[PDB]
Amino acid sequence: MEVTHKQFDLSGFLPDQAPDTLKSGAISRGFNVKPTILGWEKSGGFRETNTAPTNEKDFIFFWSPAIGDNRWFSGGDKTVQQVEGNVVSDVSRTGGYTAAAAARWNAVNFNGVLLMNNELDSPQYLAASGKLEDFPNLPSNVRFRTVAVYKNFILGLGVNFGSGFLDDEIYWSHQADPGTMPPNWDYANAASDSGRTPLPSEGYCVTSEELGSMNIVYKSDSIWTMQLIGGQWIFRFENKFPGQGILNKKSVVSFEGKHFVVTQKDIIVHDGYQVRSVADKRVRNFFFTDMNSDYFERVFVVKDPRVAEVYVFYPSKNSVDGLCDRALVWNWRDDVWSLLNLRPLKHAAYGYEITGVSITWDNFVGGWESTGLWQADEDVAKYAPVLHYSFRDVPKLLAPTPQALFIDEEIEAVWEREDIVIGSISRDGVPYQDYERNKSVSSISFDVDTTEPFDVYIGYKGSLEDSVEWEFAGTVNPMEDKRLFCLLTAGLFSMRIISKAQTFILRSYKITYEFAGEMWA
Amino acid sequence: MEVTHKQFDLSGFLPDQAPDTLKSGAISRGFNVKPTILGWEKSGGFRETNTAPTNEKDFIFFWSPAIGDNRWFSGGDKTVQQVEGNVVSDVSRTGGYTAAAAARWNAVNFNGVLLMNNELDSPQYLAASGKLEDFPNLPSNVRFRTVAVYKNFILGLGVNFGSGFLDDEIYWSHQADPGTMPPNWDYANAASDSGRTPLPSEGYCVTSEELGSMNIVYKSDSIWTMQLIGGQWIFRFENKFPGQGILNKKSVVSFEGKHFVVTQKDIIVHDGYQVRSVADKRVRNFFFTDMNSDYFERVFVVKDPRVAEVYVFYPSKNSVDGLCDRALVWNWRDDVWSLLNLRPLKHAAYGYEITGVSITWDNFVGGWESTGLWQADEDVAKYAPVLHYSFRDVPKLLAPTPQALFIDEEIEAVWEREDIVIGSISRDGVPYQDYERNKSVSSISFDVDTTEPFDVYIGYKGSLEDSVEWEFAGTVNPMEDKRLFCLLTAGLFSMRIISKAQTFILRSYKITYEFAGEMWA
Amino acid sequence: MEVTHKQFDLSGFLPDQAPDTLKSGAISRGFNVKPTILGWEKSGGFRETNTAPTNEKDFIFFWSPAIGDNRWFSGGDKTVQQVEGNVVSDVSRTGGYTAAAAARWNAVNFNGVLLMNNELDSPQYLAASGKLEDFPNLPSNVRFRTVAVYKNFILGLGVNFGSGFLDDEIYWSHQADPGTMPPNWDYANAASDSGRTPLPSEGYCVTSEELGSMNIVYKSDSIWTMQLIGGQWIFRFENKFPGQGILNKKSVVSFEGKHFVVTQKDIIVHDGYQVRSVADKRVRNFFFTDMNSDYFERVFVVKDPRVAEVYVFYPSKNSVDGLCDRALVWNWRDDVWSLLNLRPLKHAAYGYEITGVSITWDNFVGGWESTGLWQADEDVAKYAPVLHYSFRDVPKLLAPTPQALFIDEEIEAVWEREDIVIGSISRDGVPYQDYERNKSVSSISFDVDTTEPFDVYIGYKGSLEDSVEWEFAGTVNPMEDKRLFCLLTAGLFSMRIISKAQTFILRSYKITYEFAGEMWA
Repeated sequence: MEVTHKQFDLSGFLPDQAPDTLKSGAISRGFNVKPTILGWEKSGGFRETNTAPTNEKDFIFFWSPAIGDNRWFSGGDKTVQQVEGNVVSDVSRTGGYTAAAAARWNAVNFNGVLLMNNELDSPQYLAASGKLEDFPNLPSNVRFRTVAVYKNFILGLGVNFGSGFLDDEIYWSHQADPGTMPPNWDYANAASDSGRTPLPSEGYCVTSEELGSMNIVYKSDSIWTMQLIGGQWIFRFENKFPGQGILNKKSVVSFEGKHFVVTQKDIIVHDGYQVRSVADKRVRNFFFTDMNSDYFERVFVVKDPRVAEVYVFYPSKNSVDGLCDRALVWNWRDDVWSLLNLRPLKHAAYGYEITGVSITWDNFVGGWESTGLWQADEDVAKYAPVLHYSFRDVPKLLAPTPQALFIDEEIEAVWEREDIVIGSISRDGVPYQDYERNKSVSSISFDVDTTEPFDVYIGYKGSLEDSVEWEFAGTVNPMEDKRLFCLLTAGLFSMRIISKAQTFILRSYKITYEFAGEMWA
Repeated sequence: MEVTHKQFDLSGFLPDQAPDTLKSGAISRGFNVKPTILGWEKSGGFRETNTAPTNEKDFIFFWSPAIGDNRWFSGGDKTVQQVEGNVVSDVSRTGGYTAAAAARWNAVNFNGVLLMNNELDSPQYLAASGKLEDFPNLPSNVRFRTVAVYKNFILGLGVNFGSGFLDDEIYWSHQADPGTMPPNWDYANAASDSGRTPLPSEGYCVTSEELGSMNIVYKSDSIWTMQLIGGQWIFRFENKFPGQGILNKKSVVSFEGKHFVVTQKDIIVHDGYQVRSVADKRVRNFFFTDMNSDYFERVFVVKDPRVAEVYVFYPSKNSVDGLCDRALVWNWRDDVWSLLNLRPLKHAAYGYEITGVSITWDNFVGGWESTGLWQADEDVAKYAPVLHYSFRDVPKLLAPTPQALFIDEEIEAVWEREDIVIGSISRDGVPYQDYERNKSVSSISFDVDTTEPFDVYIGYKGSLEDSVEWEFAGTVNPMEDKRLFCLLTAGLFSMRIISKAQTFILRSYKITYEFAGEMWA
Repeated sequence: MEVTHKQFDLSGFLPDQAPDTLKSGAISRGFNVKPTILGWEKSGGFRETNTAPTNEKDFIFFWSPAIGDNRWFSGGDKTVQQVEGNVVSDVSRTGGYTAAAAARWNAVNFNGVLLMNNELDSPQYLAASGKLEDFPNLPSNVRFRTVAVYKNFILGLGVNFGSGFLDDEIYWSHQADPGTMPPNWDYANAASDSGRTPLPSEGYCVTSEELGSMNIVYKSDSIWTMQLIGGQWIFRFENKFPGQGILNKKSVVSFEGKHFVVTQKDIIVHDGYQVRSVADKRVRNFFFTDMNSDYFERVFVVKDPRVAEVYVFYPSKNSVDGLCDRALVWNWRDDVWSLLNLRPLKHAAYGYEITGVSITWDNFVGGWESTGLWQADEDVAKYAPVLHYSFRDVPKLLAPTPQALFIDEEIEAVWEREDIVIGSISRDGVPYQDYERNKSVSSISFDVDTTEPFDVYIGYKGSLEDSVEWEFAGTVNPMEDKRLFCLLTAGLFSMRIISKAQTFILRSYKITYEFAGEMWA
C-alpha cells in the first residue's frame, strides 16, 4: 500500500506531455533546479567579477591581442568602450557612432583582428591606433546589417551598400593576409578573386552563415550551403533544406560539434546531411507557447563549454521590458532539459577575468627579484570559459558560482510534480496509477543528501476535469527527522516543493496510502 | 469483470481494417476530431481574416515583391484581381481573359516574378506595369496547358503551341537572368541552349515536374527524371517507375523533404530511390471508395507547415456541387491519420494577412515622430504560413483558429467506435474479446480534461452477421459527475459520441460488465 | 475442451505442406476463394463489356493512337481484326495471312506504333493506311518467330530469315525516329549502327528479352544480359544465371518493379543481382504436379495492376481442350497465394472499354450547344486497366465484377481444411494437436459478416494411414442461427465448405470437443 519513487532515471524538463502519465521523477513545473545524475541539483549562485564598464552595457565580448591579455568592449549609443587595466571608453569611432543604436550591433571573430558591425553605421575595425576605423578601400556610401567569417575570407555577409538592403552577398575579401583585410576588395574588376552573388530565395538572409569544419551553411528561410572547392568562380552556391527558416538574429546555432538550431516552427539538430528535432514531443510546445515573444529579436543563445549545457534566454510574459528573465537549458551530453528563472537581464557572453591590485605596491626595488609574472589568481580558470551576464540592474558584472547565493541575497528554488503515478503496482517494478479508485494519504518521506531544510506544499484536486488547489505544510530539518504527517484525500495527488537553501539534493521519495473507495467527482 | 481502455497509443484513422479487431483507442468512424499525443483533440474554429476579393474566387495565391509586402490574386472568368491595400481587380490581361475559364488556370513560383498559365489563354506574366502580359518573344499562335519551374530555367512545361496539345515539352528558357525571362527562347536555332524533346510514353504528361533539391521528377503515367549535369544537350531524359501514374492535376506532391504522392491506385511516398505506400492496409480503400470521385479533377492537396499535417480535400458523394466538403488528414511527423467534415469549399492555399486601418488617422503632424513602421499585429504570424480557405458561400475569407467556432456558429464533432475489444483479459495487460459469450453492460465513465459537456449515444447489435442499431443517452456535465448508468445486452457493444463544445479532450474510458450467457443470434 | 481458430494471420494457398501440421486458417484445398486481410473473400463475378470481334479471338491487345481513343485487334487464321466504333475486321495483311496460324502470333509495344509478329508470316506493322504491311527495307525472304523492344531500338529479336531458325539475333534498328522504324536497317554494311550476334548457348533463345529500367535480360536456358553503354559496337553481350531456363513463350515475366519468373524447375523472383524462389516449400510442387501440362505452351500470365495480384492460367488434367480453366493467383504486396477455377478460356489481357450509343441521336441541331465531349461512362475506369478474358464459349467479352455472378448464372465456391490443429492447448495461445487421443465432436459455429447462407460438409477418417471419407450437413442461414449440431468421432477431423452466394466473408470458427479415448486404427 506504499509507493517509492526515485529521481535518477534522468528524465528531462517535460511540461508538454500528459502530466499525469509522466514516469517516475518527471517534472511538471520547474524552477531553476538542475536534474543531474545523482539527482536534482541547484544550479545557481554568482560571484562578483572585477569588470566594470561605467556605461551602458548592450553588447559585451571577449578577445585577446596576445597571450596573457584580457580585453572587453562595451558598446552603446554613440559609444563603444574598453575593459582593461583600470580605464574604459575611448575606442568608439571618431564621430558619434550612429543614431541611438541599441541591441542592433554585431561582433565577429576573424584571425586576431576584432570586427564590429552595426545596422546604422558602416563597419569599423580596431587597429594599433586604438580607434575603430572603417575598412581601407570600402567606399563610404555603404551601410551594412550583419557580417560573418570563413576560411581566410573575411566578410561573408549579405547586405549591399544602400537602397538595396534587402537580399545581397559579396565576397569582399580575396586570399587575405592573416591579420589585415585584403589590400583591395574590388568585385566587378577582374584583378583577382571577388564578386557579388544573388543567392535567390523568398526570404531575407539575415545573419552569419554559421560554422562547420568542412563548410559553413545558413538560411534566409531555407538552408543554403557554401563550398569553395571550385576554381572558375570559387564557392558553389547550393541549398539544403527548404523548410527550415530561422526567427531571430541572435537565435544562433552553437559552435558545438553538432549544430543546435532554433526555428520559427521547431528546434532541430543537424550537421548538414541528416536532420532531427532535438525535442519534438517534449519541449517544442512549451518553449514557443510560454509566451508569444512579441519581441522576436533580443532572444539570444550562448554555450557553456565547461558543463554540457546550453542556455536560451527567453522573455517571460510577465516580463514587460522585453528582457528574458528566464532561460531554457538543455544538456547536449545527455538528452535532458531544464528551465531557469532569473533577474531581468539584457545580454550574456563567456570569457575570462584576471583582475588584481597592481600599480600601488610598496617596495620601489630593483629588477633582480621576481615579479612572479603577475602571479596568482584564476590561473586555473584561464582555460575555463566562464560565462558573464550583463544583468540589467547592476554596474558590475557577475559570474556563476556553486553556492546558490546571488551576491548576499539568495535565489529561490521550486519543485513541482502536479500528479504522481500512484496505485496498483503490477508484475513489473514500476507501478501504474488507477484513476477509478479514490485514495487517502498516509505519510511522506524524502531522500536528501544535504542538511539544509526545505519547505513543502501539498496540492489536492477533486477530479481530473477539476483544476488544482493548494495547501502548505511546515518544513522539516532533515538532520533530526525525515518524515511528515498529514491527512487528506482527493482525486489526484499534488505536492509542491520550495527551497531557500545553499544546496538542494533530491534523491527519491516514498508515499504511503490506501485504497478506500472509488471515484465520485 | 471490467475493462479500461485508453486513447494515447496513437493509432490513426483506421476504417479499412476489420473494425472489431481494432486495438485500444482505434477509431471506426471519425468526424473532424484530431488524434494527438495527449488524446483526441478538436481541430477546428476559424477567425475572419481581412482579405476581400469582391469577385469570384477560383484560384488564390500568395506572393511578395519585397519584404513587408503582402499581395494576392483572385482569378475568374475574364478576370484576375489584386488583394492589397484597399483596392482590387484590374490586373487581368488586356482583353477578356478567355472563354469562361473556371478552375482551369495554374500558378507557379520562379524567382520573384509571378507566373500564371491557363488552358484557354496564352501565359501572361506580371510586370511593373501592373498588367499581366505575354512573354516577350513567344509567338502568338501558342496555347498552353500547364507550366513549371526549375533551377534558373523557367517554363519546365509539356504542351506545344496548337494542333499538338497531346505530348510535348520545351526548354523555353536559357541560362536566365534572375527577375526576367531569357531575352530570347529559340529552340530550333543554335544561338545558345534550348530545344524540344518528345519524352516518349503512353500517357500524357499533365503538370509540373515536381521538386527536390538534387533534381525534379514527375510522370505522364510512369515517373520520369530530369538532370542537367550533362553538357552536350543539357538534361538527361530518364525514367524511374513505370507503374505509378497520377490521377489529377491538383493532386500534387508536397514540398516536404519527403514526397507525398497520390495515384490512381494507391498513396505512395518516395524521394527518388526507394518507394512505399504511406498507408496500404489502413487508408487506401476508404479514400478511394468513399465515393467514385466522378469529378476526378478539382481534388487538390496543400501543406500545413506549422503542424505536421497535410490535407486532401475530397468530394463527398452526398456532395453534389463537386465541392469536397471533406478533407483527408495525415500526420507526417508520426504515422497517424485523421478525417474532417467541413462546409462546401472550392479551393485553399496558405499565406499571410497583415491588414489594419491606415489612411484615416487623426493627427496631420510632421515627420519627427515615429510611425512605428506600421506597428503591431500578427508580426508573430508573419513566419506562420497560416492557411486560407476559399469557402464557397462567403465573400470574406477565414483562417483556422483554436477555438472550435466557425464565425459565431459552432462546428460539430462525432466520435464512433463501432465495436470494442472487451472480454477475457489474458496474461498480457491488453484484453482479448470473446464473441461466444454474450454480455451485459454495467456502467460507463470517461476521462476528460475539459469542462464542457458532451452527448453520448449507445449502439447495440444482435450478431456480427446482423447490422448495427442505435440508442441515445443524455449527456452529463463532467464538472459534477463522471459516470452514467444504463442497462442493455447485445452481441457486440457500440457507443456513439457527439460533441458541440469549444474543446474536446478524450483520454480513456472504462467499461464494467459481466459474462451472463453465450451467443444465440 | 474447445478450440477457436481464426483466418486473419494471412497464410497462403498451401497444399504442398504436411496438411495436418498447417497453422490456423491454412487452406488444404481451395476453390477460387480469395484470402484477404479481413478474411476469406469471394473474387468472382463478371460484367458483360461492349467489345465484339464477330470472329475467332486468339490474341487480343489494347493500344491507342491518341488520347481518348480505344482500339483492339483480334487475330485468327488468315485474319486480324479491329474493335473500334462499330465495325471490325479488314486490317489483316493483303493476302491470306498464313497457313492456319493459331495461338502462335505475338504482340509488342514500341513507341506508339503497334507491331505484330507471327511464326509463319513475315512481320507486318500498322500505318495510316489501316493495312498491316511489312517493314520497309527488310528483304522478303525473311521469316520470323518472336520480336521484342528496347530503348529507341526496335526488334530486339533472335531469329534469322530462313534455313537458320535456330539461334539468332539482329540489331535490326539504328537510333530510331520515334514513330517510324529506321529508314534502313543494314547490319553487314557500316553505314551506321547495326549487326548480327550469335550469343552462344546450348538452348534456344525463344522470346522477348524482358524489361527493367536499367537494362533488359532474358535467357535461352540460362539468363543473358544486354547493356548498350559501350560505343565500339554498342551493347555488351553478357550472362547471369546458367541454371535457370524458361519453359514457355507466354510464360512471361511481369512488368512489376520486381520480376516474376516461371521456370521449368521452380518459380523464382529477382531483379538482376539477387535471386530467390517466390514460394519453394509452399507452391512449387502443386503448380507443376497438378498435371503434366503436356501442352507446355499456351500457358500465359498477365498482371492485375489494380489489386496486387498476378494470375497464371493453367490447364487442368480434367481439361482436354488444352485450355487452362484454372489460374494460379499470388499476391505481390504480401506473400499469400490463392487458386481459382473458371470456365474454359483461351487467352486474356488487360485494357479499357468506353462504348455507348452514338450516331442515332435525336436532335439535328447546330454547334452552339455542348456535346459534352462524349460525356459520361467509366471515365473513372479509364485509369483502371481492367482485365479482359477471351472466354472460349461466348461471342462477347466480359470483365471482372465484385458481385460473384457470371452473367446471370452464379459461380461456385468451395472451402476445404482437410485436418485441423485440435487438441491440447499449451502455455502459448496456439494449440497443438494430439494424434494419440481419439476425439468426439460437439458443435460448430462460424464467424461471418455476410447474410447469405452457405452449405457445410463434414469429413471423417479412421487413421492418418487411412484416407478421407465425406458426409454432408444442411446449411444454416446466419441471420437467425450461428450454430449447428452433429455427433461423430474419427481419427482426424474434416469439414468441407461450399457456397453458392453473392458474397462470402469467413472470419473465424470454434470447435467444441472432448477427449474420450485413444487411437485404435
